Amino acid sequence: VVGGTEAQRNSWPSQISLQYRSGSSWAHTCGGTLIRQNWVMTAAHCVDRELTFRVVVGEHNLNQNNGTEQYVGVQKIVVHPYWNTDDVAAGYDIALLRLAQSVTLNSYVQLGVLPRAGTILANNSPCYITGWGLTRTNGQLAQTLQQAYLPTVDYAICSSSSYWGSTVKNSMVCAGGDGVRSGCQGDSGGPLHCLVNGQYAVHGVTSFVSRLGCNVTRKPTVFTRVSAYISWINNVIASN
Ligand SMILES: [Ca+2]
Repeated sequence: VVGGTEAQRNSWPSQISLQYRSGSSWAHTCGGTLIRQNWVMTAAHCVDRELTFRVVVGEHNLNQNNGTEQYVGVQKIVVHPYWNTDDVAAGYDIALLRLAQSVTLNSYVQLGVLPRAGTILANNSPCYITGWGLTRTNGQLAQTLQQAYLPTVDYAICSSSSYWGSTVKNSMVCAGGDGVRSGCQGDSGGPLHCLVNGQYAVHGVTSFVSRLGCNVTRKPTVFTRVSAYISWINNVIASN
């Protein structure tokens, strides 16, 4: 997250760290949202590589023991069947991970609230992106979980020529674009939390930013629109 602030430890308990095995250790690669005790929602592009993945829940600082983490292997990966790694702009950037064990819920580990199917947010709706992704274009991952206030940019504006044009689809949510605050590499797969009727819900799965940079004016961060995939998500959980 570029232009973020450090999240409080218990603000975003559905946020997870998706990590891959790297030598004798583990490296953070993506975020995700815990949606069942044994299921994580993340981005399809996070799991294109043939890596060994684990999920960490109750994480805050990637570089220090927080006394709250639970570590669990990934048992099954279900990518949306229309996902094409060659074409992120087509959409379908979503995947569900079945965890090898069910995690224990507490103040640091909670299920993410998902929006009702079909829900679209008004332009300029209040949301936060969260993640341990780069803190500057071509920078380095955060140590502590970061949040940035990224108001939505509706489809009509986001898909206009000076924003993302045809690259953005109605199956996506755009947010931010102020040139200061944004997602960045390593935030992929994580939540966009938006406040609706008093409750934060996870409206986005972080998908892409401009090839030109993370915080680029009129290139808001783009997310898979969770409310477009409720039936798909339910169908996967019910059949697995
Ligand atoms: Ca930690």
